[PDB]
Amino acid sequence: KLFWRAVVAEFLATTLFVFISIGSALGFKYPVGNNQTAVQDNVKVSLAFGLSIATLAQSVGHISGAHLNPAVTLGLLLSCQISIFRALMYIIAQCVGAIVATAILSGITSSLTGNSLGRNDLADGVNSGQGLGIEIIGTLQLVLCVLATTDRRRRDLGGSAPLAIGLSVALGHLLAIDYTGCGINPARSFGSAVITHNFSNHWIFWVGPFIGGALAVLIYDFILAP
Amino acid sequence: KLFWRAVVAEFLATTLFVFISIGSALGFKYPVGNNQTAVQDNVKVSLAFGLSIATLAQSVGHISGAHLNPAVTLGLLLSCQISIFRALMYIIAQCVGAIVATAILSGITSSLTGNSLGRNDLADGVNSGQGLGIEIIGTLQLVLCVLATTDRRRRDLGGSAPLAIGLSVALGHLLAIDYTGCGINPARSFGSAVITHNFSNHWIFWVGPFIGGALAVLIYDFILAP
Amino acid sequence: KLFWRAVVAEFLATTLFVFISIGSALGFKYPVGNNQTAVQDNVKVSLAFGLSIATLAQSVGHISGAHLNPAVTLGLLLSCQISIFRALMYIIAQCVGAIVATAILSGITSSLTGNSLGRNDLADGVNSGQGLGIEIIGTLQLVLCVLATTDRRRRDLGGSAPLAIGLSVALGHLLAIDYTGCGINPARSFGSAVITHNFSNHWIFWVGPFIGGALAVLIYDFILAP
Amino acid sequence: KLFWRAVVAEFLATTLFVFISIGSALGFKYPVGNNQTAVQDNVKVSLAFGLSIATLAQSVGHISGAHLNPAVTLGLLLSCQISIFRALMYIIAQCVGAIVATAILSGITSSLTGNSLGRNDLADGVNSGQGLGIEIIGTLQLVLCVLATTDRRRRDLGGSAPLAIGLSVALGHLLAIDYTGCGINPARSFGSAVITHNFSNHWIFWVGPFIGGALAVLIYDFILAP
Repeated sequence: KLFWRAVVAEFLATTLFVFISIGSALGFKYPVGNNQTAVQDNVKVSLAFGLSIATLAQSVGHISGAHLNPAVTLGLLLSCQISIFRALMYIIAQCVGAIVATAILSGITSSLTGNSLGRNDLADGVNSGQGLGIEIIGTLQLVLCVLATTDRRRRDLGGSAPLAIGLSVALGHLLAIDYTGCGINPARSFGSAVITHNFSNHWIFWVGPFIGGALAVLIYDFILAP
Repeated sequence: KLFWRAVVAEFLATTLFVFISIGSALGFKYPVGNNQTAVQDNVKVSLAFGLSIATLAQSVGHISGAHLNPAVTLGLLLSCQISIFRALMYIIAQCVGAIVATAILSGITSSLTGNSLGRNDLADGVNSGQGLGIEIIGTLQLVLCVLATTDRRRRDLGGSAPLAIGLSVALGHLLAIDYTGCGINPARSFGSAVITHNFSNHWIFWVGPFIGGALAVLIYDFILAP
Repeated sequence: KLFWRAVVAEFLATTLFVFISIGSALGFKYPVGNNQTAVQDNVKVSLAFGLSIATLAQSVGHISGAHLNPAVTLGLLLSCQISIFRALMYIIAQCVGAIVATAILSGITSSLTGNSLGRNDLADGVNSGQGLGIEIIGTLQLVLCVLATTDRRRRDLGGSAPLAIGLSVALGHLLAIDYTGCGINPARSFGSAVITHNFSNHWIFWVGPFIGGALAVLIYDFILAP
Repeated sequence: KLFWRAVVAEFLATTLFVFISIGSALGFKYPVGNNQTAVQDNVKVSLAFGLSIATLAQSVGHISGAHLNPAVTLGLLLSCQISIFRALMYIIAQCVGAIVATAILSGITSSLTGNSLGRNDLADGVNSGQGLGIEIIGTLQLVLCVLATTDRRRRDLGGSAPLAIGLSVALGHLLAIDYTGCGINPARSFGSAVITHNFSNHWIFWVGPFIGGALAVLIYDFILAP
């Protein structure tokens, strides 16, 4: 029964997550153009995405669904069994949540209109192929810490891990951000794209996190043999 | 006897809280107009409100009154008994403290006068109905974490929760802020309004936190049955 | 023997502390005038003073001298005995350290010269009597948390308190800063003044922290009877 | 067998570290000149280097190789035996990693070209001999905390230390930064220099950390006798 509140636990959560995130960012560009946000001061933006996850993680399901992206899950699968690993649901959740996440935004935020957007949070690029690697190295540590944190002992009473992970993820963004918006999570993309998505990129983004996370568990496995 | 230092514990605290908060914010707009604060760099502002609560929470009453807003309390009530739940006092406290909080400000801060104010920290709006939801989603996690943190085990010797909660609350603000100033707390409103409060808003603000927190404990209850 | 490394432990530490602090701040105003620092972005400045203390506290003497200001110490005295409480040394230390702290600065930092200074970090004021209270409310929580943290259990293996206290102190600054530079510590003043100190203020600053801390332990005592 | 994944553990890690670090920094100066980054808002930059290490440390080898610089290691040696202390490898690692770290950068980041660089992250200087001391005082606490944290008890289940150390190191940067870029680590230098390194400085930088760390363990030893 749990596996189901579990999904919703994330269906919901993730939504809340991406809304805030997309909240603050857009939060900053808005009253009449040229005053503070000609081009918004990046860390707070990082902070929003950053801190967010750790809170939302400290609250939701614990040993089970807490996270909010596909890369983490597979990193997990990687072992001997898919007999119970129907984590593919988690992804569809993480995806559907994102859409009512971006959707609920346009609803309120509906006057943000110069050559108006609330833009593809990511694949925009005044770059070419560089965009690719950057994110793939970042999730590498995220997934890394995500599993590190887990080895012997499970969930908190001192709450370090979540605070940890959250700010860890934050790191991704400080950097992730400029070149092509923050990319450590699949869901974050669809929601943005749902309007007009022009880059073959935002998903070369996905395979990225996977692969970043691919060598991530591969390098975390040989660390010392399970 | 405790229930009473308890109230004062918060009467006082909260006051200290909102003063700092209103301190820094106003802190930034002031020497002669056009120099740094044409429109103040938002996160530190978030930081003040943000960090503040966690300190003030780590210090005051522990199992009992530590918090500083009405939404948290009801989230608590929600169970089977008001036989001892005269938490309505806590609210009047949280309200009275706020007034000597804003009051003590005008006393010192008394030269901040262009078309001078120390403004309705919140309901200002270059928006319409959007303002409503935004805050209602934010307190959702605050109250969420506030109760999550509490389930089995009570108060700290490793002090995570408070540090947690504080920065959690901080999240609310990073975002909460731009559209219509930070709104996760009833008290924060009166104190600001005490001068000239023009919006039917700042309290549609209250019912908001409640309702955000309303579905908040409702969703935290079905999480797994008490 | 310990009481002595203890003092030096702080003699030294505090020095290191105030140097960094005075480091970053001055750090920001310097290459040729009008480019980034017309008037330096305040939180990092807060961060330096802020984070600093928590590190330096996590490292130095533990049950004993860790702190770096006079207000904390007296808050401590307040009990029944000065038979062993010759904490007045600690102050002279905290004072002497500050001078080689500011001194060692002028040595390196020696080209920072427009109408050049590395100014009275604090009492400057485009204000009058407001400056007074502001800091007195801030140390109130610092001292508060400083003692809260201590009640039943002593020093860390999970290291929360220091991280706590540090960022707690940080709070003071975010706000403390603008009106008249950050004021939660006696030492910080002398070192700055050692050159040309014009305000009857910077020490009405001292009596402030004391008194802030005075009612601080008085309110922390009645909290629940020792 | 461990001593070897150990080195790679750092060979790799450190690389990841310096890339992000050099990532964000460069991250900020780039789209067409005069828009936000005329001269980049320093703390986030601090954050990247800052938070980074704590994550990467929370994930890699634990009792053993976690760190990412030469100063920490010797501080360690300092005791009675080099029979097993072939930590000189660690340095060559920390050095080689840095080069594929800066290298992999130029590969992606390859359009950042005004009078283009991705500059000597450090020894630049509109100063003379001041540059020298500044960093030597900073690592003093880093190494300090690095060893403090270690005394009686080893590695985390509450994860404080790493979070600690990371932000501790962050402190170095907030300040370290302006005068001559952040300097608390040997590796960080080579990678930058690998192109065109003009200062006798960046290594007077090394002897610095050592010596900062030299008196660092000397002062941490007399603290209380091993």
